[PDB]
Amino acid sequence: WGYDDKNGPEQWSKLYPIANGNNQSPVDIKTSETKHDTSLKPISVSYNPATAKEIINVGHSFHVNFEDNDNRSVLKGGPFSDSYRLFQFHFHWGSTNEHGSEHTVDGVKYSAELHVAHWNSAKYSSLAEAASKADGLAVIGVLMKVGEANPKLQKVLDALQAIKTKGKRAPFTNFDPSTLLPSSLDFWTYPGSLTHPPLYESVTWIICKESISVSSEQLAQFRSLLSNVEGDNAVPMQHNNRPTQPLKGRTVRASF
Amino acid sequence: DWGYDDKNGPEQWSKLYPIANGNNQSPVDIKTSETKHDTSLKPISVSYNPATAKEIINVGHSFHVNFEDNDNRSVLKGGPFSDSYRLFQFHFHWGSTNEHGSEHTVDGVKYSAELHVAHWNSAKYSSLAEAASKADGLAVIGVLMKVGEANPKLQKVLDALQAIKTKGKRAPFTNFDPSTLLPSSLDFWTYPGSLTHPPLYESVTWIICKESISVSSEQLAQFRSLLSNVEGDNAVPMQHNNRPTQPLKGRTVRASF
Ligand SMILES: [O][B]1([O])O[C][C]C2=[C][C]=[C][C]=C21
Ligand SMILES: [O][B]1([O])O[C][C]C2=[C][C]=[C][C]=C21
Ligand code: NA
Ligand SMILES: [Zn+2]
Ligand SMILES: [Zn+2]
Repeated sequence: WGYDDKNGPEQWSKLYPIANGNNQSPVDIKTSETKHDTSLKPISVSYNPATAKEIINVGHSFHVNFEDNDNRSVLKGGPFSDSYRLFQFHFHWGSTNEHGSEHTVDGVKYSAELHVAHWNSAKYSSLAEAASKADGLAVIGVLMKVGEANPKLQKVLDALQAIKTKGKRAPFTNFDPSTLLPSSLDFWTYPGSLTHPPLYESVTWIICKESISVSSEQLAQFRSLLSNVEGDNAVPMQHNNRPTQPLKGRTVRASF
Repeated sequence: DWGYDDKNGPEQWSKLYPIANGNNQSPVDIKTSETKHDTSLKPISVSYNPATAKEIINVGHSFHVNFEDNDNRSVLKGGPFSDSYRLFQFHFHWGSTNEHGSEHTVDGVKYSAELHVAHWNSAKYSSLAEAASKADGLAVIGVLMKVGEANPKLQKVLDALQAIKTKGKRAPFTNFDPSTLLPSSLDFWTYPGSLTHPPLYESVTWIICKESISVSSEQLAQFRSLLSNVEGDNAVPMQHNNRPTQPLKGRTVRASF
């Protein structure tokens, strides 16, 4: 699977029939159809920068992984009773500034999207166990709007020259990704899925109402990553965003 | 104005620069069966002062490394020249794939990239501006670059590119001797030709090295990740900047070897 014409989102259903499921992500958030929910607590993130481990080129994207052996780095509050343990963050982007986000708001496409992903360590003992469970994953999505350079992205962008080609990985330490989140954590939540294979319907989404910035040139740094292995013909990672999927009667709730 | 796109690319240059259809246009294919050995060709000697290195700049279609050219600290002599020529710049050309990015070809074989090391005649002229339109004004060493092992001599140049990502950005670039980029052997071909992009002046004595240098697939990708756009506009990678070979129109390619 990938994002090419032949292996791309429109074709994922042949290998992963859940792609046509009732809880697929991302979605278009229509603000006229959201339900304000008075029981939603504020989101609480508490991340320890010592849990930052490694950055990896996974061919379609890059991942920044965290040590997830204990509760040093946790998400709480919002719609959750359980504590969720941070394991990774990554981005999605598009071939031009016009699109690149996965979630849209009232049909508006942003230039990129940050996913901060967590697993339910109250109910499950590993990511592997949690990743297929309806209540297994909690993911913060942050819409990235093209504009001013975002200096919080700096350590991340500076690391990419060490993982230019598929499979390269390097230590990535002493970093607290709550520094990438917007000032307001007002949010939408809905029950959904991973946005690429295996597309498990295991994600409670937390979509920030406030965007964060990214420059045209910062997005070019993402797009200059290579999907090919070292020594092969360079194939830039031009995009990795999935189109929005049908709500199929799910309700998007607002904290605000 | 002019570029390497279908709209404004080399096949369209003759509209704005009629000399593009001239008798001394570059690059050319070197057919080794038709080269003539000329006993009058001395060895090339380059003596470059690494304190003449000045600035690296994104020029929209390419990037240039510029040298102070106020005196003759950094000079090319020998080969077909009586005069010393003063170093002013080096730059590269590359292609959209590893299969064809050089400008000059040898027996029809296209290399992955090409280095140009450019010099102006400071014996006869007082400035680059004066020298540039003159038949005897410029001397340019071309080196063919063959995709394979990473070339560590390219390191300081490729490390500098993050400071000049968009059109018009520039940064200091100091203490560099570009003779470190040349092959070990300086056996060469020479022919009278032109600048390979506008304004296409027929002012260049070409020195094409017989020996190639290395470059990796990832090093070429670093060139292609430079942006042709100005800061703040949608990123447009510099995918290629190599002109096709032009007719010899009776010129002779002479061999030093
Ligand atoms: O974009 B993704 O497929 O859905 C969001 C959650 C997640 C977590 C880790 C890797 C990938 C994904
Ligand atoms: O590729 B070019 O147009 O012909 C080579 C010589 C030269 C020198 C400086 C800038 C450009 C060029
Ligand atoms: Na000789
Ligand atoms: Zn994601
Ligand atoms: Zn050139």
